[PDB]
Amino acid sequence: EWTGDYENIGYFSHEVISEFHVGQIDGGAYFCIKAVKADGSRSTPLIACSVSNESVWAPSFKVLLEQARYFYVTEQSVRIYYDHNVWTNQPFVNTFSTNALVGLSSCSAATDCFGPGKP
Amino acid sequence: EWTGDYENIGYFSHEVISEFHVGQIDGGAYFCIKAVKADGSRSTPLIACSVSNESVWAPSFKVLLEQARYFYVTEQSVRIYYDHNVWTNQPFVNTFSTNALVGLSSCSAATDCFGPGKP
Amino acid sequence: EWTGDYENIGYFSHEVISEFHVGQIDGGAYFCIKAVKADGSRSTPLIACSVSNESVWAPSFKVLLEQARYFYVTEQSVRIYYDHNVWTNQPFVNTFSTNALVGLSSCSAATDCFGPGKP
Amino acid sequence: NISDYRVMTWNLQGSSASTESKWNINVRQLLSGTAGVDILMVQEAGAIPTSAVRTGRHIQPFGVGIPIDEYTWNLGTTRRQDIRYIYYSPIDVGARRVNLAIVTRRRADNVYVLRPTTVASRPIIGIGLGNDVFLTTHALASGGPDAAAIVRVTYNFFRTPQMRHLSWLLGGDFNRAPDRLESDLMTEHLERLVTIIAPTEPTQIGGNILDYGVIVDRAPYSQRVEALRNPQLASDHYPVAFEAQHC
Amino acid sequence: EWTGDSSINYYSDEVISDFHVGQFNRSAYFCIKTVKKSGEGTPIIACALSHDSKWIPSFNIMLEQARNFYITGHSIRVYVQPNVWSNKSFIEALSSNALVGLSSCSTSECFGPVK
Amino acid sequence: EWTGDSSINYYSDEVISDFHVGQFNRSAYFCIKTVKKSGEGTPIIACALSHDSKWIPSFNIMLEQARNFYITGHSIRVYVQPNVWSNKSFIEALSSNALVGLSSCSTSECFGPVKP
Amino acid sequence: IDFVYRVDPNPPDVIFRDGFSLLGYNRDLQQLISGRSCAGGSSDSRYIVTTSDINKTYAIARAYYSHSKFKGNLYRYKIRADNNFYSLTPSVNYLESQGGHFNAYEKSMIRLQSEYVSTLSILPENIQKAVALVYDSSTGQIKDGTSTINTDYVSISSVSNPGVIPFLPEPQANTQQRIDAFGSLISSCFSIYSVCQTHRGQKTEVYKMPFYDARPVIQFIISGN
Repeated sequence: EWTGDYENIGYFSHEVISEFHVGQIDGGAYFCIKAVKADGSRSTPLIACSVSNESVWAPSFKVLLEQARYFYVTEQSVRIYYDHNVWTNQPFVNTFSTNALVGLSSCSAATDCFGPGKP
Repeated sequence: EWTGDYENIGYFSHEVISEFHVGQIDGGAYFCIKAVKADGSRSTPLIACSVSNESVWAPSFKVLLEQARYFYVTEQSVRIYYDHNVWTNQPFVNTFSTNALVGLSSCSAATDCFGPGKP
Repeated sequence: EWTGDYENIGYFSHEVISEFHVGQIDGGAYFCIKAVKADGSRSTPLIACSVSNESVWAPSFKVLLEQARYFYVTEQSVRIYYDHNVWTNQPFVNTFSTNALVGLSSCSAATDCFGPGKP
Repeated sequence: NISDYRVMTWNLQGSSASTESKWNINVRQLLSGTAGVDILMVQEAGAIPTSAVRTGRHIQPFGVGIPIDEYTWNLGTTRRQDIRYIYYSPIDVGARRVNLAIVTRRRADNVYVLRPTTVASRPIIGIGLGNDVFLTTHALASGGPDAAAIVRVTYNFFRTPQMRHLSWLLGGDFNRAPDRLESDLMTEHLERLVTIIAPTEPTQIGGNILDYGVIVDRAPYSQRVEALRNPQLASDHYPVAFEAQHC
Repeated sequence: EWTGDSSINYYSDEVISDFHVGQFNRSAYFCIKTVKKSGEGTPIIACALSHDSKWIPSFNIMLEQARNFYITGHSIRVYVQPNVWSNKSFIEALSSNALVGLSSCSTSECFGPVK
Repeated sequence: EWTGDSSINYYSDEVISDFHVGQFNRSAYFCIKTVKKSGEGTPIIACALSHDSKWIPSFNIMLEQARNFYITGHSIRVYVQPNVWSNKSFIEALSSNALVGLSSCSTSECFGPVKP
Repeated sequence: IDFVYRVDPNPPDVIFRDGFSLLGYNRDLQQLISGRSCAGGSSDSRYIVTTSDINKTYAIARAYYSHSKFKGNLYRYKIRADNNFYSLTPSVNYLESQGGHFNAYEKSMIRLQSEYVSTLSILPENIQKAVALVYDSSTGQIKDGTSTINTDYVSISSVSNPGVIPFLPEPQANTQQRIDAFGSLISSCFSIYSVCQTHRGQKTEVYKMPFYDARPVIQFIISGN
């Protein structure tokens, strides 16, 4: 497992974290971030969550929490890596999404972002 | 357990955290927040507490405590989820609430509020 | 061993952290920084990473994160101490560098930087 | 440069022996506060606020040898330090009708004394802070035939090569409407060199549109400064202020 | 135990002016000196230790909140329990009080277990 | 056995000018170089190892407080115990002292234990 | 500190004739440090903030060249600091002695920005050099370009005035107000529209920099994380 295993982990580039949510599900803490295009274009808002007691991406939970927070308050453009179809809870998967936060990268280059990328 | 069970977790939207308190009860750190509508639309200030040791909502203590302390310096509009009738200690209830802080969502535009809602 | 070996640990002075990346690799929590010369001189990055649960440079991961997160949001002059040929994962070697973030020193402009240095 | 200071003219328009009271009340209401006037261009003042201290420092002076005082009038109390600097010329201490003065917020680095090419006239004071020169004047109430002359002398005095970089604005009572002044400036081919700033509403109870400013054009951001009338204090009169246009 | 038992007394409308950090004995301790914003008052000194006292679980949260209420000059209400520390050199130097609660004080009412 | 002991020295009216973090043998050292506020004297350098020295339990708190006093630029008092680290290359490199206490200081008098 | 720097999108031909001008008349030093009177609020600041560190100029340039909405050529202008330039800490100390509170959220940027504010509009004779900053989009690197030298600059010897800003308005209560910032914790007074951009009646139409509250960002580094 790794954040840049493209064939599996997707990513949206030049996004901005516009909304932050924190809570608890099934005895584990979790946070969700909503992202929209920084360019001002239109795309269905990406929703990336990360439960701390579920999935294989829990060891990085806190590491992804203090970063997603910083990219929220700053509104800095951010590439947001995610793994599709990770969360199973239907009430959870409906309000938020089945995406899982697996990586956050700074795209302050206006062309591409530092980090793994599909070739 | 989840902060969108709706069948229990009740939310107040477009709140703003006005007062912050920290202390210790029964061998456990607790923090409590008082929220008032940013649009002075009155409403008995909402007081939501959270104890690290007691209650089911323990694993999301330091995750909520560090998000009630970030939504307080910003004075940003916020949706607050609480679990009504959680705390049993009569001296604790008589001063703050029976409410237990379970979720802290960012709100924006005077409309919408990232997070589990109820239609 | 030690960050200021000067025998195994190299150090680029008067850098600025322009790109930040976080994620997980092999059940851990890695974070990478892209260091560029302040006055656009070298024109090549200084990609340096730090994995939480692997290498001899692991016990100083968190301490190196909180400070990197300080040299990126402020972009002050920083002397980065890196260890070459630490990462074996070939895709990680390809998108990132083999360098391992070992030390972060504060540069007080001028031509001097606090920390170990070659004589 | 010239647009950094909040300047205002404040002609008195004498009201049957109210000089001390009008001075104290009006100019201490005007100068005080956050929006207080930095350089106040009081003309035809005459008397003194009766609270101006003596023992001003020696003056050479420069160019013309009439001494100029530097009265250090403290607006605030002992605890506060709200002292001003009134540069005043004792041209006529027995008439107190045409005697000019300038009250500023900080000590003037330079002071000036210039008169028109006609000998009989009596100079329009003017001080200067660094590179910004604020000149105070007084014209004749019989139509003001010497306004064009005083602009002409100010230009040919500040066109000297060692004084070319200095920015200057001229304010006071000109006793002539701005339109005639710009008309006979266009007649004299001095169109694009000096700008005339005046409010769009009359400045006197009699409908006069006097009491405006003329500013050197080559001064940076000279178009920024515009002359507008203050809000209605309703004190039977009012002065003009040269504010800065909002960007 | 609780921040609003009765043995814990509070001082309201206080601002954290001085912050001290150190290590007493196998445990890290932090102390705050709070003075009245209006003035004319004796500064109150409150200390907390990581591994000593019944107030061990709340050491980290109180340290973080005392740093936060010292960064901002917001008026706070400091709760202290006297006579918690016994090392006479420690009481002579800093205080004998124990930081057990911090609350935000809006004009008039403060937020906390008032008694 | 305390920040205010007689062995521990302290400097007053000082500001943290330079910062450094790193790893020394399974540990996460952090060093601070502080100088007098206006200016005088030689700069004083203090370090703190994560898993080495009696001052192990107070590493995280001192790191956080040193970062807080470094970002703010507050005039503080630094407590140091001389001759604590024994590697001699650490000693030529940064210092031999050990950070044992940080106190926020003020105009004339200021907080913290004081020698008689 | 002599030779402070300012980032301006206008070409050297404009700033070597007009120069930098004051944006208004607000002399408060509590609204300029938090940026509520510079570009993000009622912009009427009676100051022209200029950085003394050469690295802050690159931080400002990188904050404007990384939004994909800004089209223009930035120039770093070197300005000789005469007796009208004041550091922000000597005046903050005086305002605290008079009974004003500057919280750590503001003292932590008075240090970061390294401001040296000018109380009067910058003369074209104070600007010595203008260095074009070219942004290689493929590399994402900002580098120095043609360093033009002003022929109007007057080479007198002067240093920034050490002391308190004269006529500083009396402090207010501890409001704990918004601290406007942009880029890598750069003060909103360093932005393009924090100075008069109406040169000779013409208005410079460039991107309006979006500002963010810095208190969460400072609470994010001053408190570990």
